[PDB]
Amino acid sequence: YDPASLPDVLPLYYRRLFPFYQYFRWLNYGGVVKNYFQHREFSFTLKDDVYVRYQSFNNQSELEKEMQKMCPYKIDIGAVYSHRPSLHNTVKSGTFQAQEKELVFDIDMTDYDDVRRCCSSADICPKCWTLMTIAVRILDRALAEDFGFKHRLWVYSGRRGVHCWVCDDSARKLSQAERSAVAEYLSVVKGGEETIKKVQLPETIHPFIGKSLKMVERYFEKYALVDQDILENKQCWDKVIALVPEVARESLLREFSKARSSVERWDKLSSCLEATRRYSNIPKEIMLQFCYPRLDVNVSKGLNHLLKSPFSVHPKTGRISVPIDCKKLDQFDPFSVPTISLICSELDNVRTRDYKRTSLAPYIKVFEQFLDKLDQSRKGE
Amino acid sequence: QKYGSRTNRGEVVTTYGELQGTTWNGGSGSNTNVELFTSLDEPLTKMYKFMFQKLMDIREVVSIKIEELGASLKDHFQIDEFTSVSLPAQETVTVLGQIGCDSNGKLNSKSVILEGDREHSAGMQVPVDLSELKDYSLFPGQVVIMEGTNSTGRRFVPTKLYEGVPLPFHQPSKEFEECPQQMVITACGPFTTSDTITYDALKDLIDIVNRDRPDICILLGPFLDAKHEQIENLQLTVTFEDVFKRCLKMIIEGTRPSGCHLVIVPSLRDVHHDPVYPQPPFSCFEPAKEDKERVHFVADPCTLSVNGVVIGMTSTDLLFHMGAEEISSSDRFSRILRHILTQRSYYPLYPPNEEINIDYEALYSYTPMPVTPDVFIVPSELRYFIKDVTGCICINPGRLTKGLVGGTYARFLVKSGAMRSTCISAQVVRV
Amino acid sequence: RDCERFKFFCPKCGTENIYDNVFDGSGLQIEPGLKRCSKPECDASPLDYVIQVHNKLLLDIRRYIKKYYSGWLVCEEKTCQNRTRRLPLSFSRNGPICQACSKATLRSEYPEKALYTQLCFYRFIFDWDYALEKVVSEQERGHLKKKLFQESENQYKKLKSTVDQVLSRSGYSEVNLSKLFQ
Amino acid sequence: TGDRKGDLYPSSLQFYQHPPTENISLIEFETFAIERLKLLKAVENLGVSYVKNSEEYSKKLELELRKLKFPYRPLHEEISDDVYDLRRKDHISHFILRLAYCQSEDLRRWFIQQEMDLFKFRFGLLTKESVQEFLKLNDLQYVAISEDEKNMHKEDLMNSSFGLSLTKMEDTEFYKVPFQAALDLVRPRKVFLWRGFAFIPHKDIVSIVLNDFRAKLSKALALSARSLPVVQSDERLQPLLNHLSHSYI
Ligand SMILES: [Zn+2]
Ligand SMILES: [Zn+2]
Ligand SMILES: [Zn+2]
Repeated sequence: YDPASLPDVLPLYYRRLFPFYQYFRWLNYGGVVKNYFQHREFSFTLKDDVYVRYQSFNNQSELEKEMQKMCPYKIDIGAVYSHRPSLHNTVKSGTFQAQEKELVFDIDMTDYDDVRRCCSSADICPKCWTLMTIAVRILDRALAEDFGFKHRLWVYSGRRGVHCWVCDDSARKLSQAERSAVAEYLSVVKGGEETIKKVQLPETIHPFIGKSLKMVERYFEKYALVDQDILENKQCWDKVIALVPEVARESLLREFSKARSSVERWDKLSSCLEATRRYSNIPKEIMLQFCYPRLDVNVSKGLNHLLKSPFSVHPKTGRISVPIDCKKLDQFDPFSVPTISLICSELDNVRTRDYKRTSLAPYIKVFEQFLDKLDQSRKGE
Repeated sequence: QKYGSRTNRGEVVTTYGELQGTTWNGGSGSNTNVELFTSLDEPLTKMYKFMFQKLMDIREVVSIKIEELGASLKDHFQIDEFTSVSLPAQETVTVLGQIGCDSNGKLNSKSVILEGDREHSAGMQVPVDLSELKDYSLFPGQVVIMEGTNSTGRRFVPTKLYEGVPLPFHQPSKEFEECPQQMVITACGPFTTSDTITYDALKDLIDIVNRDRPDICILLGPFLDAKHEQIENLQLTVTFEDVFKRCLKMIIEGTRPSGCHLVIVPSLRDVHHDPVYPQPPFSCFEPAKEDKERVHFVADPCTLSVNGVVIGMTSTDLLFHMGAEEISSSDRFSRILRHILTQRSYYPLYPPNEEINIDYEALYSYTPMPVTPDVFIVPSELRYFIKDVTGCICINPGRLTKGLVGGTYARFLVKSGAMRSTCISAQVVRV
Repeated sequence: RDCERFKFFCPKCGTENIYDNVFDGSGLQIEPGLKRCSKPECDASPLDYVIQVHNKLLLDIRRYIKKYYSGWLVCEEKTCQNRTRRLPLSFSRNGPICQACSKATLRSEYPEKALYTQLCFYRFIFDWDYALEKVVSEQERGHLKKKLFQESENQYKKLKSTVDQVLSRSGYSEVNLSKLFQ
Repeated sequence: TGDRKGDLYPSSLQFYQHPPTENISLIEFETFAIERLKLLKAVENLGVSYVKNSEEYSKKLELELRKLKFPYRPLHEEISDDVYDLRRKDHISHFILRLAYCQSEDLRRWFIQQEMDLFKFRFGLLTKESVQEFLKLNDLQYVAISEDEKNMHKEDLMNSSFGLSLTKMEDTEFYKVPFQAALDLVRPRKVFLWRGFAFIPHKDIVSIVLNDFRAKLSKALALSARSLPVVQSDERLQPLLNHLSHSYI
């Protein structure tokens, strides 16, 4: 993909591929609340990194128009305000307030850098994507069981991670404090680059942590012991040794000198820890420190946060921010995600059904199913 | 002793109207309908909390009195503009205000001041020079409109004093066109001799009532006088309420044979009642079930409707109060009565006399005269009279007892739509 | 401290009795004020002439109400001290402007607070329960909380009922909680 | 219910939501105001001197409440006239003090603190039956999980509540609350969440009740400070309310 080719393709996509009808269905939420779509904030990033916010639109036609006119490189969705953002200058000071917004989570592979060995920075590979695969299951289950949020849209971020939009009416009316509470409840791996032991579970395992460890276990052997090989050599297993009390460290080292496979080393570590009881949760702390999602509480706490819009185009990879089907999560491949260049090649190879002829169709289908569920909830209620 | 041996019993001391026989008879309140005059303002029928007057409230009440009367007079006289009283005036200007005395004594022609209202004068006063006024009659608290000049800015010189404008009489409905003439016997306290507490004059009056069978009996206080020598020196062996209850029982039970509607008006001299004007009605007596429809405990002042005839009545000695303060250029009682009627208040004197306690909010709410009454009962220590003032029959029946000697009462006949001769005949008679 | 005390002339001896408290005396010698005359040679008990006490109380209440409604105003300036019954409509921010000097405010000679305090004092000098709780000591309270004083207690309650009735009709003794809390 | 009583005062504890509408005397006004000021000052002094859970605190507070004749204990007899009177006292006095303690933020905070303390104490003296009655009369609608559902989530509940023993847990009943109200509990993960509801044990319930109370009370004080000009014109009540905080008791 040639990023110099981005300015050539962006218009066509925004003209014949961007799913505006479903997009308006989403952000309009069945028209129940008046001025809901009209008070939504958008922000655009144009060529040469020119940023504009407090953009609002009257209806789908105005949005389609101004978007096709601007051809933005980035589209971010923001809060629904007390008035129309376009007229925020006209609103008396203090009377312009963000009132409702989806509850959103951003999981970014870059935040896992201190604990992955295959890639670094913005590089991803099939060996590390399983971490995202774990996160979506660990988090989404909580959101479906502990909090009872029923309408959850998971979206690929385009490069390094995934976003989650929780769109239940209750989740859209949550205050800042309630959002911060939700984020802290879901958050376990606490600390920066200056801390080595980032998980310190108490004697009692809270049911949520038990279910997160249960989800982790299913994948741990493949991710950590086979793929990541977190015990390949001394430079790496020294870390895991650094994560357990010194008392057994020596006892482990000799054992790790006689083990040929990291699965064997994990068995040995588990046996040694079991023999050594307050430390019976130490293996769980290691698993969490290598597998549990990291959440930027600043992303989810603030109501006025602008997050990458679904079906955006990644300025560098060119991939489309496509929704991820929860059931088919295990089959999701971030490298097969349609790029803008591929879908423009597909478009120029054959009115409201043009996208069905591209590789974008199944993802718009997943989005349509999610919107159908939202409509059913709006009606039934 | 002196009262019991009197020789002028039944003498007619004053007469007015159509001559009637030596004996008067009534309908015993058969075809009689007595109520309170239904005007825009609600009547005073229950006690109101008093003893708490803010000077600001008094100011507002007085100012609105002046303003309202001046507005009515301005509409009537087609006056263009009122001018501030205090400002100098080299040419003739029309000024609205109220009269007063520059000192605490009694008003005289050299002590007259005019105080304006808040709307046109910011409440400012000005001395008045009555040298250029040929004819006038002024009392304190009188709302007046005058044409005059103020050349020095310090002394107003009136040249014209606008006359008063009485309210229109009542236009009775035809509902009472077929009702007969009604007989009213009115008496005012004190009801007992100065040296007795037995109510002998009241017994004589009750006998007269049962004999003549009037349609209405209007009894004005005091019923237990505060100035009674026995009351002041604390020689009474029973509580004031008990004496008053005995008196009211005597009145009500003794009038049972006559079947006469009794209208009881309190007086500021009633030692047992709340000392405040306008006085609320008596509320310490519950008439038996057979007298509930006959007894009317009304307020002071009262405007009563009797088969369409409007009777104004007040226990307060208005004539004595205003005679001590009215100044005239050259009948004095007729002038005072016309002043009362034209000011459209049952107590237009300000400041009041020393013997009356005035709650000014209640005064504002319950002293406006709704219309000009057909009959106006004004008992006074002055001599009894029956006068015709601007078509209103003003009756002073005196007081039933004058010290140690018996007094007088009045009897009159009222019919709605007669001939304006709503008062067929009236007589001040001796007890 | 600025309220007039209750003066009652004994019907028998004619000596003035000043009442300023429910109880007179100290210790076991303490008895209600209206039990014995102030003159040692006089054996008359004012509690016998309670009708007269009631009448005098009503007359005094009338006197104080008349004093209040007289509406006497005095200039606050020492060098003016103008005394008038007439309230002028010309007001400054502080109240009526004295028309003698035109530079000082007219103050009521007998304000509403004075009358309210006088009525409250007349209630106080007949408040048996309040005197027992606050004014009276412990041994004195014990001596007064027995029989031999029940009749005096009943008469004092009746006499306090009069002042309570009068105060119930005063706009300065009722608080309308509806107007405060809305 | 002798002469002029009613169902206006069902329970001892109340949130003080509805202002009084009666016409009281100035003497009653002053007596109630001063008495509740004494009660609140006693609460503050005992809170400073002793630990609020201490038995000395409870004994001294009960003594003060008895001395000033305020409602502090329930009575499973009926609404006796005397009891009614006491409750009326409490209800009027509270609002009077509101008028006294809304002029300045400092004052407001002080008032709120004392009131909360008193309320907590009174709740601590409520029998379970009475407690439920209260929770119903104010539409708090705390149940309360069934026994069957409790057995259904037995292990989750056991691992949720810190320091809860198996049998002791069997002896306890939880409540279902929307998670938006248990922020302080959920945030450190000390209460189980299932389908948007937290399962909160009982000692703790007073906390939630108090939270609600505090919210309401703060709002009320704001409104009172907004309605101050109407009261300053009443000279009779100005010396008291403007200076109650500095009144010798
Ligand atoms: Zn990788
Ligand atoms: Zn004596
Ligand atoms: Zn002066």
